[PDB]
This record gives sequence, C-alpha cells and structure tokens, in this order.
Amino acid sequence: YDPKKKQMIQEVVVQHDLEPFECSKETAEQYKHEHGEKCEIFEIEESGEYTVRILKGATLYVPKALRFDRLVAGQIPTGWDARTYGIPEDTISQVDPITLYVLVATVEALLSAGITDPYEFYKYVHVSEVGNCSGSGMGGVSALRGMFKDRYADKPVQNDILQESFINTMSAWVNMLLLSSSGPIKTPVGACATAVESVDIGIETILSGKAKVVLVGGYDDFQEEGSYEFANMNATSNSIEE
Amino acid sequence: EIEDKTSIIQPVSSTIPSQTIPFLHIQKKTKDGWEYNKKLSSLYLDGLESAAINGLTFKDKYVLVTGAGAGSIGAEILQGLISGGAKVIVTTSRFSKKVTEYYQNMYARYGAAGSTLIVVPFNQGSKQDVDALVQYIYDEPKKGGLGWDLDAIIPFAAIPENGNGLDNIDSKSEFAHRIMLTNLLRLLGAVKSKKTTDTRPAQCILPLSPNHGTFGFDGLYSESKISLETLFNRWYSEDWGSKLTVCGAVIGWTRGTGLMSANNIIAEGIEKLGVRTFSQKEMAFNILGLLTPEIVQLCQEEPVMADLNGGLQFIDNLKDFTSKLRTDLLETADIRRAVSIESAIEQKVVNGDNVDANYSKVMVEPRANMKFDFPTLKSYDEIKQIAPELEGMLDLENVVVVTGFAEVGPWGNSRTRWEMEAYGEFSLEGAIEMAWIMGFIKYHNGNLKGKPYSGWVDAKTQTPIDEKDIKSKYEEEILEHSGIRLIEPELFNGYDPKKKQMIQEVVVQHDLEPFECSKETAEQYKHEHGEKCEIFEIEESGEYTVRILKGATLYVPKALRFDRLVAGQIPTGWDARTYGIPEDTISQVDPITLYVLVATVEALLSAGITDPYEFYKYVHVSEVGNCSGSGMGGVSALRGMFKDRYADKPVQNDILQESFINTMSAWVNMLLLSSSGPIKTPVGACATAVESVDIGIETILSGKAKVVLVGGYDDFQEEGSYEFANMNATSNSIEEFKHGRTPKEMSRPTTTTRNGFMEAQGSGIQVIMTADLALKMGVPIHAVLAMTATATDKIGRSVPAPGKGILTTAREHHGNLKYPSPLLNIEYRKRQ
Amino acid sequence: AAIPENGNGLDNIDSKSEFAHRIMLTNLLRLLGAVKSKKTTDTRPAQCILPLSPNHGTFGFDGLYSESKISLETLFNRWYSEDWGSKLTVCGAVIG
Amino acid sequence: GDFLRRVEERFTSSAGTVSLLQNFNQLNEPEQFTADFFEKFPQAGKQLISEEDCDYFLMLAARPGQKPVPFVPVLDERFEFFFKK
Amino acid sequence: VKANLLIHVLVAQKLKKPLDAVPMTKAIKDLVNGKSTVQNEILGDLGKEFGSTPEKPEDTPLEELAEQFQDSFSGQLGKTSTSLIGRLMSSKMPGGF
Amino acid sequence: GIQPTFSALKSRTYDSYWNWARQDVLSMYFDIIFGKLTSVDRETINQCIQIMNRANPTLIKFMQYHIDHCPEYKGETYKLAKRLGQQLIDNCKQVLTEDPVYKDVSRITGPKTKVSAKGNIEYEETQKDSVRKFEQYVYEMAQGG
Amino acid sequence: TSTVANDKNESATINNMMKHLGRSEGNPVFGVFQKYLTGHPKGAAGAWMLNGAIQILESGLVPGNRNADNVDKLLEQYEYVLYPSRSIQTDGIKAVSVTSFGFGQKGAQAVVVHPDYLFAVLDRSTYEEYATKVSARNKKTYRYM
Amino acid sequence: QLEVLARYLQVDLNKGAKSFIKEKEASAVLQKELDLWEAEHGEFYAK
Repeated sequence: YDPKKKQMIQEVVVQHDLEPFECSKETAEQYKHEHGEKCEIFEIEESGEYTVRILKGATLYVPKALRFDRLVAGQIPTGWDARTYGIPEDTISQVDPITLYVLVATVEALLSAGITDPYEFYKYVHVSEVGNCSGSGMGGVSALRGMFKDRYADKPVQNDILQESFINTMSAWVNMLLLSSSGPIKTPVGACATAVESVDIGIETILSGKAKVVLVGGYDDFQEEGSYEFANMNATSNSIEE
Repeated sequence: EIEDKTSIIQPVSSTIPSQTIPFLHIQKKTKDGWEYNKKLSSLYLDGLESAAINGLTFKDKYVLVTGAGAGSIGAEILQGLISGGAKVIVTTSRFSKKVTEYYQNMYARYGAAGSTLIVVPFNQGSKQDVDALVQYIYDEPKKGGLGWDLDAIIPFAAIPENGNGLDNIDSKSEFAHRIMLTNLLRLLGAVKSKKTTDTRPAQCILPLSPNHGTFGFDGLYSESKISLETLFNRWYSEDWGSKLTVCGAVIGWTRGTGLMSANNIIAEGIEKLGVRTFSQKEMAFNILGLLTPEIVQLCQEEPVMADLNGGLQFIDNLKDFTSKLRTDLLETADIRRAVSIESAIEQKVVNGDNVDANYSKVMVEPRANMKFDFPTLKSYDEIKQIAPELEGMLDLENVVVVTGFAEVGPWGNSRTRWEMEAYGEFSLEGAIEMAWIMGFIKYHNGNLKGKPYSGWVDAKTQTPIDEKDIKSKYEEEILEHSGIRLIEPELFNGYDPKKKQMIQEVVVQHDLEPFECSKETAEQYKHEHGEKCEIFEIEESGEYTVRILKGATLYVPKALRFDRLVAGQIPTGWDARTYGIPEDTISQVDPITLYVLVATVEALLSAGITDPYEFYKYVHVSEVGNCSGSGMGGVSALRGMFKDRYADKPVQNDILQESFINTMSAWVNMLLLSSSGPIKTPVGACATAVESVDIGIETILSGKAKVVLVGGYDDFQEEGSYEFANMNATSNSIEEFKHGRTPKEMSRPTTTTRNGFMEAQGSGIQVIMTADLALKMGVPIHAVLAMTATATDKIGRSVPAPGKGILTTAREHHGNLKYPSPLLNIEYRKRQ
Repeated sequence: AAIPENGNGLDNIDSKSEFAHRIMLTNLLRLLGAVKSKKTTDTRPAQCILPLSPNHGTFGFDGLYSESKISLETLFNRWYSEDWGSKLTVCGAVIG
Repeated sequence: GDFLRRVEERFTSSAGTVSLLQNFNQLNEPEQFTADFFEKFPQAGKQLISEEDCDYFLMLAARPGQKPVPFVPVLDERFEFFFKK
Repeated sequence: VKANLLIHVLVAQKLKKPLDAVPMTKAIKDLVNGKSTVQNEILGDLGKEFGSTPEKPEDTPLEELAEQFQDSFSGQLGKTSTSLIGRLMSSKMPGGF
Repeated sequence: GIQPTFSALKSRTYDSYWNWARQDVLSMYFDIIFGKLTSVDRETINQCIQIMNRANPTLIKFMQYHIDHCPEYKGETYKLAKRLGQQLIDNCKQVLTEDPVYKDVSRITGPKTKVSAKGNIEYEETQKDSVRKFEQYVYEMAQGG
Repeated sequence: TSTVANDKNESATINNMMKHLGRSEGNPVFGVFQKYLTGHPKGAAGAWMLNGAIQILESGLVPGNRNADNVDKLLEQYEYVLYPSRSIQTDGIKAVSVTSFGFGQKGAQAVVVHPDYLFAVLDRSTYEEYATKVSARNKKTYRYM
Repeated sequence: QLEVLARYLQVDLNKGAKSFIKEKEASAVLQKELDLWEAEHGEFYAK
C-alpha cells in the first residue's frame, strides 16, 4: 500500500475489439458465460486450451491510481515482528495480522500479572471461570479485504478467511493458543470507545460470579480501505494540507 | 380389550360348508385346468384366522414392492409389510416432496422394530432402470448398493388407461404393456441373475386379473395380465424353479379411490347377489396372507394361483350386468333430479320470484379477527394451584423477564413464523398479514372508482378483495416466495448465484486503441499504469485521449456457475416502506438496519409500548439500554468500502459508519428511544443473540439498566455466501438436486443425510426488563429468563469446529451424597 | 407371422424378444384394429384366424412366445365387450 | 342492521354460517334482539371496535341517500357536515 | 363523452359565453359572480343530468367536475345533453334537420 | 415415457423406529387426556399395537415415567391415560424379545349407495353391522355367499 | 444447524448435562429444530430460538422438525433427548432450553421459565392490580396496531 | 492486414466457425436423445 498510488479500477466499455489471448479450459468457459455474446472462445485442438477474443462492446476494468491525501498514520514500529515473541510460523501464515497483535499483547499482559504460564489460574480457579470479554472495533480488515476485494479478483486467498474476519475470533486464538478455558466469552464492539466498555462487560462479568479471571481488551488494524473511508467522513486529517 | 398369543381351537377349515367355495380360494392345476382345491384353501384361511387374531411376522423378509402410490393396494401392503418387520424397496414413478413425506409418515406410524423402507425413483417402462435397480438392491454397500437378497417380489405397477379400444391401441397402451408385462418379466428375470444361491427363493406376487377382456375398452390391459399366467407353467420348464417361486394373486373387486370412483356406486348392487367386494385394507389382508410361512413353503414346491376374486366368476355376463346396474342408478338419479328441478321452478311461477328469495338464507361471510392477545392471565387462586407456597420469596427487583419480542424472518414476523412452525398452514388472520408484509394487499380508504370503500384491496390491480379471497388467491404465492427458497436476484442488487461476477487480471500483449476520457482520469491512468500507457490532450476540447499500451494489466470480467443457489430470504416483496420508515433512512442506511428498526418497534409493541418514550414515565433516561448486537452485520456496507470503492462506483460517502456492528443500535437510539442507558454490542458469531441476553441480564441485575434491548441480526449477501462455501459450512445446492431434494427440505437438522446448514437473514429483538418494573408498567411478562451463559471450549486449531465448554452450566460436586443439602429445600430457605 | 426365437429364457428376455412380442401381439392387434376402422359396413365381417398355441410356457426357453400367444385368447371375450362384434369375428386355431 | 352485518362478518371465522339477521324487519324491536345477538358473540362485548370497522362506521354515517345521523362520530375535515346538517 | 367535456358543455350554454370563456380550473361559484339563482340553476341542471353531486359542488373546481363524472359519468349524454340537443336542433337547426 | 428416472443418489432409507416409538407413545398420551381418543375407539388399539411392535427396553423406561407422574387429580381423562398407559406398559414388557407382528384391527367397512330425494348419488362406505373385525371377516370368507 | 459436527455435539451436550443433573430415566427433552424452516441467520439465530421458546411456553405446543427425514442412528445413544417431527400440543411447558453454538468456541444457553412461576411470588393485591393494567394496555395496543 | 480488411468490409471471419460449433452441440443433443432409444430398446429391435 503506497498512499500516493492508491490503486483503483475504472470500468471501460471497449469500442474496438482486443486481439485473442490464450487461456485454460474452464477460464474460457468462465469468460463466455460472464461476457456472453460480447466475446468468443475457440478450442486449440493441438493443445486443448482455448483462445478467447474479447469483442466490441464488452466491459473491461482498466486499472488506475490516484494521489491520495492521508500519507501519515501511527504504525506499529517498522521491523516489529511476531517471530521474536515465539508465535509459530504456522499461526503467522494462517491468521490475520491483528490477531498477531492480540496474542503478543495477551502473554506479556499475563506476564505483567506474574503469570508465566496461562494454566496457573486453574490451580486457584475452575476452568469455567477464566473468561475473555475482550473485543475489537472493526478488526479483521485484512481478512475483510480477502473476501470482498481479493476474492473478486480471484487472487489466491486462504479458504477460511471469513472465520478470521470476525471480531470474536481474535479471542478464539487467545483461547486456542493460550488459555484452554471455559469461562464467559463475550465480545464488545462499540467503535472507538470499545475497550472501556470491555472493562464494563468485564467487571459485571466478575461481580455476578460468572468469572473470576477475565481478559479485557481492544485492538484494531490500519489498512488501505479503512483509511480511505475515514477520509470521506472527514475524520482523519488531510496530510497534504498539514 | 388391550389385555397376546390366543390359541385357536376350531379353525376356519372346519367352518367352510360343504359344496360351498369360499370367497378366497387357492387353486391347484390338473390336466383340465385350474380348479378349487379345499386342502390348499383351508390351509390358506386357517393362516388368515391366525393372521387376524394373532397376526403376521415378516422379520428378515426382504420384499420388493413396485406400484405403491398413495391410496393403492400397493401402499396398504406396505403398511402391512413394515408393521411386520419387512425390509421393503418402494418404487415411486413420481418423486417429489409430497411423495416421500407420505412414506415418512407411513414409517413414522407403522415402522416396526427391525423394519426399513426405501423410496427410490424408478421407471418400469425403462429397461435401463430395471437393470440398474436390481444392481442397487443386490450390490454391496462398498460399491454403493444395499447388499440385500429379496425374499418376495410384488410388482403391482400399472398405467391407468381407458378408452383405448382395439381400433385405438395407442402409444399409451404400448407403454403400459411394457410396464405391466414385457419389463415385469425383465424385473423378475434380473433378480434371477443376481441370485447365486438356490436356498433363497424369491416369491413373486403377480397381480393377476379375473377379467380378461370381459370388460370393454381398456387397451392392452387384459393382454398384459393374461400372459402373466404363463409364469406358472414356465416355473417347471425353465431353470429358475428355485430362484423365483410364482404366487399369483387374483385381485377381485377392490373399492378404492382414483378412477374407480365411478364404479363404487354399484358395489352395493352386485353384493346383493351373494358376492362380495373388497376395500383396500381387505385386499391388503388378502395378499399379505399369501406371505404366511405355510403358504411360503407351499409356493416353493408348487406355483400357486390364489383366486381372491370374491365369487365374481359365478356371474354370467359381468359386463352387461354391471352396465344395467350403473344405468339404472343413473336413470333413477336424473328422473328424481329433473322432476325436482321442474317442480322447483313451477313453484317459482305460482308463488312468484319475490317470495322465493326469502326461501334462501342470508349466509355470513367471515372476516379476519386480528387481535393482539397478550398471554392469557390466569386467576390468582388458580395461579397458586400451579405453583405452591412460593409467595414472597423472590425479590422482584432482581428477576429479568422478556416483556416483548419480534422478528423479521423468512416467514414474516413472530406470528406468521409460528403459524408455519406450529401448524404448517397459515390462518386467515396470518394470511392477510403475510399478504400485508409481502405487499400483495393494501388497505384502501376513501373513494375507489366512485364508490366509497374501506377494506383490503390488491396492490397489483387495485380491486376490492374479500378477506377469504386472501388465502384462495395468494396462498399459492405466499408459500412459493417465502421461506427457504432459491436466491432471487432482485433482492440482492443483481446477485445471480449462477452468474457470480469475478475479474481476471490479464496482461495485454497487443495494445488497445485510444479511448477518450476526462482530465483527471487520464492523469489517474498515467500515474497508475506508468510507462505502459500514453495520454494526449485534445486541444479542441480539453479532454484527453489515453492509449493503453502493450504490457499493461487489464482486469477482464468473468463469471462462474456457483454452487449455493438456495438461501432463506426475507419474503419477496418485504418492504420497509410499509412499516413507516422514511425514505430518508431507506436511502442512507445499510439493509440490515432496516430489519432492526422494523423488529424493534413491533417488539416494543409486543410489550404494549406504543411509543418508546413511555419508559421514561417510570424509569430514568440513563436506564434504558441497548445491549443488542450482530454477528457480521453491515456486509452491504463492507461491500461498499472494499468492493464498490475499488471500482470507483458511486458510493455513499459515510458508508464506513454503517459497516459497524454497534451502529444498528445507533439507529434504534437515533430514531426511537433517545435514551442514555448502557449501550453494549456483542459479536459472538452464530451464538451472539443468546449472549446478548447474557450481557442483557447482568446489565439489569447490576442496576445499570432497568430496560434494555437484546437482539441479533445478520444479512445475506454474495461475498458472505461464497466464503461459507469454501469453509464447507453451507450445503452445496447442486448436489442437493442430484439427491432429489427440493429447497424447502434441504435444511435438515438431526438427519442421517444432513450436509450443512442453510444460511438466512433478518433480525430478532427482545425487550427485557426487571420483573417489578414490568408489573409496575403493566406490560406482558412473556417469559422469565432464569439462566443465561456463554462458554469457551478448549485449546484447538480449528475455529469453526464446535466443542462442549457450555457443559459447565451443569457443573456440581457429587463426592458426598450422604447428607442431602439443606439449601435446596424450599421450606428451609423460607424459615431462614 | 412370427420370429424364430430360442434360447431366450426369463433372465435373457432380450431385444429380439421385445421385437417378436411386437410382431406377434402388440402390432397384430393393431392389424386387426386397423381393418376395423377401414370397415364402414356391418354386413361384411372379417373372420380373424389366430394361430393360438396349446403350449403356454409348458416348454422351456422361447422368450416372449407364450406371452404373445396366450394374450390372443382375450380376443374371444373382447368380441362381446367392444364395438367390433360385427367388424371382426374371431376364429382362433390351436395348431398342434 | 347494516352495521350488525359487519359484526357477524367480523367475529365468525371460515364458516359460512347463516345469519342471525336475515331480514332488517327484525330490528323493529332491538333491545331484546341486541341482547340475543350479543349472547352469540360474548367476545364482541369485550373486543373494541376494529379500525377497519371504525372507518366503515364513518362510511355508513355519511352515505348518500340516508337520513343524516343524529350524532357526531369524529372531529375531522367533515365536522360541519356532521354538525349543522 | 368525458366528465371534463360534459360539465363544460352544460356550463357553456348556461353562462351564454364562449366555451373558452369558462376555465375548468375554477369553480362555478366564482365563475357565476354572485347570483343566488345563477349558481343554484347551474348545479340544478347538472344535478338532474347526473345525480352524483358532492357536499360542496359550488366550491369543487377542476378535479370536482372530473370526479363527478369519474367512476360514474360513463358515456351517457344524460337528459341535460338530450334536452338541449333536441330543443336547439328543432329551434335553430334547419327545418327537418 | 421411457426416459429413465432411477438414480442411486435419490434413495430414501427410513430407519429410526427408536425415535418414532418414543414419539408415538407421548403423541398418544395427549390424544387421551385431551379426549381426542377414547378407549372405546379403534385407532387407539391400532396404535397401541404399533408401539409394542417397536418396543425397546428404554421405551418402557420412557413410558413408565409418564404414567407414574401423570396427575390423576387434574381430570377424568387423566384417570384414563394412567390406566390405559400402564396396561400398555405391561404389554410392551411381554412383546419385548418377541417378533413384531402385523395385527390389523380396522373395522370392516362395506359399500352403501343411497340416492338423495333431490337425485344426488352419494357413496357412503359404512361400517358393517355383522362383520366388525378381521376375525369375523375370515369367518365370512369361509361361508361363501 | 444441519451439519455433521453440530447435531451430535449439541445432542451430546444436552445428554451429558441432563445426565449429570439427575433427570429421571425416561424423561427426554423434546428437541425442536427451527432452522429447517427459518434457515440459519447466523447472527440472528438465538433470537428466533428465544422467540420460539416463548411461543412454546405460552401455547404449550412443541413444533416438529418437519424435515426429519430419518434421525441419525448415532443419536439413539442419546436417551435423555427426543427428536420430534410432528407438532404436539402438551398440557403445559415449564421451562425451555435455548442453546446456541458459534464460531470461535462460542457456546451459550438460556433457560426460559413460564410466567406463572413469577406470578406466584406476589400476593393477591398485587396480581389483580397487575391484570387490570395489562387489560388496559392490551386494548390500547390493539387500537394502535 | 486480414483482420482490418474484414473489419472494413464487415466480414465476420468466424461466422462459419461459430455456426459450426453451435450445430455440433445441437447434433450432440439429438445424438443424446437417439442413443436413449437404443440403450432402452436394443440393437435388434431398432434395426
């Protein structure tokens, strides 16, 4: 993501037909179904792969870019890596980037409580009493870009990207990789002020007796398409006029 | 009478008078032909006495039954096979939802322990089906078959043909002759080749007829039935004497429905001769008695003719005899008609047409009686017989109750979902409410074509319609376009699931010709394609031409036939115009918040809250919360910022603020409540509206709210449906249609053949409330939320896979039950 | 007219037997049923001579031959029941 | 009577029942008729007037060719037509 | 015949003015000018010609006239149109015409 | 007509009698206490048989709880379901370990065609007066006619 | 929700919590399976079940999974739960369980007790004063609706 | 040069080839119906 070269696509109606390009079997059938009459496909009997010609009147999507306003944002420090905390490269390659920030934050918050191993609660408390009432505001923007923006282009995307798009799934990887508890999972989502209601949902979880330990948190991630839509709401400041 | 093996001491063999042939007799062949044998026929009837007073066993009997449509002989023997324990293949030439739910009901009532029933589609006029169905009965489960070995065959299937004379033997008669004969023999001839064991015979039960051409115009029916009699002699002459044993039944006069309803009027007539006809449960009894273990051994040495014709061969010229009885009852019926028609009008002439209008009675048309009906409050002396001495024990300021509730579902609201749930049929009150929400009927007031009118008028033609013509005109269409059905492209902005649009990145190898565009767009192309395009200004116009050069990347559109074509839609024609949401908020807001605003009012209405400000008379403004929340909601506005923005489609500028999950609860506050109570928002995927209750209750019992909304809502879209496909959660709709499943039955919980769930959309909200504030307002206390919980399962690496962490709502200590706990006893705590 | 068929058992009722059943029966009746519709005169009967068989399945492996011959015997009762009693008079021969 | 033709029509269901009101000449002694009518409908004495049967009532009171009604049912656009008339 | 062309025709002969002199936008009350027997006669003629007359036909203008012969004024010339035609033709139209 | 309709992917095996026994017990249980089936009726005898045709050892433990905790004080049909239920509990214990049986108890019905005085033809397949079971039907079959 | 994994995990959870709490043997809970009819509205799931649980409480009816073609054979081992396919009016339902399983190890359970067990902790003066304001609000909401 | 002259004269260079592959799947349809007869009835009956 270069903020000065934010990539967009423009729908262009072709007025003079493109010359034929060769493609595979099912993709040529995908073009002829989804362009209809306005393209041709022909089989190469020597190879079995098809040529496809896009004809006059079909819609293309021509890429474009635009010099965008917001060039400054408050990054996690350049060179921060979840390798250096001990997260396996299994969970790095699967999971959306924000849950890397939640796993890193959850251990050294337990470490701030003198909890060197997350199972040290269960010596004192029952397993059904270690909750996780944490939650995000919009989190999963990298996996919402997978199912909405990356899937439409048929980019090579992870198959289960939708289960990391969730806001209650960063608290799953805390339970799947650290706690193995059975306490009250909840997930708040009150935009900006969500980690103070996470305390609110946290405290009345404890005082009701439903948990004796509960995590309380907030987390969100910066991406391209999240930054452009705070621009049009005129919430984040125009960096160029700064 | 309920108080099983009764012994018989005088059999029916001793009951038969001399010189008298019974109504049901087994025959034995001699050189002259077939004639009555008393020894075989008394062994028959003494088994049927025991089959009546004690009954029949069919355990470990594997039967094939063809021609078993609803309301036939072949379906009344299936009740008698399956009740005995048989293992029956059933054939349907018409395969539907109403066909197999007949057979599921027939198994849910009569399915004795050990019995199985299998409904297969099967054509018997097809040679290719009769080859392939015995390969489904005899092949092994490792090759896809069943691994059975048939111990009886009952091939009853036929075509109704009538009016086909000898001069009109037509193609329906050549196809009925193939069904009934020249491919019935291929059905018996194929069970022979799949048998390898001479110790298992398959008793063929052939529906012979006693009327071989003695009636008139039936086509090749008698030529189909008379040549099944040559399987008696062919048992001796061919090599299947131990493979198929033939037991031909000669079914007499069966009184049933269908096309023989014109013949039931004379069954009384020929029974006056000393002959008897049969109902279908009787020729059920008469052919199932050919499966007794004493007849079964008798079929294995002899081909068995069982003439169950009830004496009808002792009637000379049966065609001419039943013709005059049918004529005389038709010629008596019309002379008694035409006299009473003429005598009716002759009294209209003498007494006048002013009087006879006062002879007919004024009937009452019915209307709908839509009430609201809060749950019926019992009397207080009645309420303490239901619950004993519980008085004054619970503190009412700490009991949470649901006081109102509503939905926007695939079946409308909470009233018309319950009619489809509890009953399967809409009422008259619930069919004008589905016609209201789907936009078929609109309430007109004022002048309609001159005349004043106040009633229900259609929306398509705008003509007055009585309230009973609501069901009779629209129940076909209300049911066709609501519930689990195939995705309709009008409801999802042009989403055709068969033509899901995708783009393919194509590197251009020969440059496009120049196209003209505007000023800034040409600068946008040259920045974002770089060297690989050119721009040139037209000085005459000021707009630029741009040429895309060799080597630049285009995005060519494509489509693909996608799997998931069925989902549980909000009913087609549901509109938020009809509830009173202004077209201001329609054009701004994402579609799911339309479903939440609609659900929030009529959930407050379910609590008797006609105006949302009626809480503040009793409670403070900072005590009306909204702890509702969604699972993924805003998918239409996440498609705006991620998919629609990248194309630079014309998109709303503030789409990101309706993408949120806590913003549907904003439009509830911005447009209804104007409160200051505890806003929260849960987001626990599927199970989020039960934790919304959990976050709801401890909000109330902490004293932070006294009223709080509690809800869940989510929306169906294209890109949300495709990503449950790749996680293999929603069922592949196309492979449901190879399994012959209709859309209203491929959402299958608990089932042996369940394949994934059916995704739906809408909302659901409950207004919960403390118990004492509910009875201080006077609202309908609908429920009492005693418990709520949420729980996280166990360490894993699979997020969609469920677990059992919620089993710890029942956790307790049973190490020492020597002392019963004092505190469970209700009278201990009362004196404390 | 008939087809020579032999060796066609019940497990081997084959396409030569479905074509012989059409020759001998389901299109013999269409042959008698078409001379009916071309007759307009009830004073000219056409004596049908049907080659009946006395061996209805009492031999072995002949295919649909006995099922073709035994259902020509239902043209005796159908003369009474239908409207061709004066058009086609049936006279079935049982050739030994 | 033409109002009571809506009350039987409202409170009966899916039936096709014959009417208690066959001829309008039964209303010439109403107080014994109205009681015998509303014992067949005990639920009519407890359910309020429906809004579909409320604007029907206003459409009866302002019907053409009728004697003008001896009361006012609504304060509406048509008040003087209900009043001075 | 249409309602718009019906009311105008009858009114045109009543006011003795050119057909264009009477704009169908306004009302008879304001068109007459104030005459007690003028407006009364105007409505009277139409009243017996149609039957369907609203509460305040004197004020009902434009739409009122169209509504009068709407879900009603079906194609019938009525007595008003009949009487006028029969009379005028036998009083002005040439002898025998 | 000859277009072949068979496919092995469309077969519908129906197996779970263990459910439909535990359903039709309690389905019968509210047909008794709400008066929709009396003990004089013949379909309650048809479906008492179809329950003991489906008897498992846990189905008695299912039935015996609902008959022990049926409240007799609530009515007189509540007297009926405890008596008619316990009689079936005692029967399902006996037919247990025996082979399920087809005993048809349908009341024998014959045809009666009567013509209305207006001239309408109506077919009422009424109950036979002298033949009321299949016990008596087979005795009719021996007599000829 | 019609999947292989859920309907045995949901069934084993209700079996193992009713096993541990001391149900009488032979008192299964009746499983109602609304998602055959309404589909799975993934976020909205527990509300439609909680609306259904209250409708079941007021009527006493138990709806039926009318697409239970054949209940899985692996579910016979779960004796403390019953799987209807037919709508059955009962004489009163005291409490209803509502369990919802989510993605991300998100299970839940509500229990919905009948209103009459609230209306017996309050005396005669409070109830008959309560029932008036309900009958007042019912007619007022009637006119509004 | 051949494409730009066919563009000028409005000559479709594949109109014969597009109609070739559209009748070749149309004659595959009637073949799929014609062998349903011979699979059902057999070779001796069909001859």
